[PDB]
Amino acid sequence: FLSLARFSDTQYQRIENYMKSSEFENKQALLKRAKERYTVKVQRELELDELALRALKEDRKRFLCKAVENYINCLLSGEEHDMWVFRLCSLWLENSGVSEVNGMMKRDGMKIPTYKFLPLMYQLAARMGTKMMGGLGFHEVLNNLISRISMDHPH
Amino acid sequence: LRQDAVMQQVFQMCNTLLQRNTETRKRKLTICTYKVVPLSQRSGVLEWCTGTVPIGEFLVNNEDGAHKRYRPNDFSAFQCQKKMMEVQKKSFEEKYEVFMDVCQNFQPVFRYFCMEKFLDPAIWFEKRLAYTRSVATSSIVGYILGLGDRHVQNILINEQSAELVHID
Ligand SMILES: Nc1ncnc2c1ncn2[C@@H]1O[C@H](COP(=O)(O)OP(=O)(O)NP(=O)(O)O)[C@@H](O)[C@H]1O
Ligand SMILES: [Mg+2]
Repeated sequence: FLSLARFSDTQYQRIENYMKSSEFENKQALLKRAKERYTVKVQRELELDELALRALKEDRKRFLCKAVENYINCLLSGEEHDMWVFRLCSLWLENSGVSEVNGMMKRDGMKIPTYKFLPLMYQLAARMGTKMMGGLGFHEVLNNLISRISMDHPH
Repeated sequence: LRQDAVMQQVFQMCNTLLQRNTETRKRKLTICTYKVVPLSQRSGVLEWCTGTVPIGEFLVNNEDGAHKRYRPNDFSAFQCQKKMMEVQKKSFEEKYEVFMDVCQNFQPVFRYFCMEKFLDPAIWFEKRLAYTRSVATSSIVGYILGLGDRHVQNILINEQSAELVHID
């Protein structure tokens, strides 16, 4: 599980770096300059680039979900690699808008022992909120996890 | 044509760097170069590589292409081109499966160039080794310089020496 999580995280990080790379920004700026016969090809490029962006986003989402699931499984399957809870939390906080990640966290992270979340309790507590609470909302899941950790280790 | 001349100068520098190292000097790893003489901002003159033929002309020629001559039962070049252009406005998975289907019915026949041009086993081995070394060195140099648009009509192969020449 740890090896699969590491590989999925590496692929997701590579995709994220490609999205934030200066090459992507230069290509987008070139397309914007080009869009300002000529019409047919302009709309053709404005459709092909959108299709490629959608496919890349779908691949990134799939890799992120697989990495989060494998990290959760690795955490539940042992204690030697408890330090990777930092990576799991970083992915969860940086991808709080994804409903699948929040649902996976709600379904499986509650089985994870709470003492693994103790070192990063400051960062878990600093993200508490109310504006986006709900059945699959990130805030409600985070509040429930924090409350369960507090109940297990109040000290 | 000034860009071509600058690229030729960089290829000459790569050749000189490869020459002074004994590992590549022993293997004779060189880049084929042709003189480019720009004359104006719109017109120019450059060296014509005598004895060279485009790899696409040798491989996928409509009349006497290598694929047609050696594999008549396989898909023609026009059929593969049409199939690839049809799946252009489609999904990525459809593009991948179309490409795999085309590759299944299109087997490479480029190995016959040295067989039909160099009947002597010693000369055939020398030409094949020179071709492999030229391809490896040109590929590494192109990757280092970020060379692009390396399609079939932009690559020339010497008939006498079996060494790839990169143009455009
Ligand atoms: N230096 C050369 N030596 C020999 N043959 C050459 C050379 N340059 C071009 N050719 C031939 O000319 C053909 C056309 O290539 P080129 O002259 O670059 O025109 P083009 O394809 O229209 N390129 P471009 O003008 O940049 O769009 C090639 O397929 C070669 O057969
Ligand atoms: Mg050309």
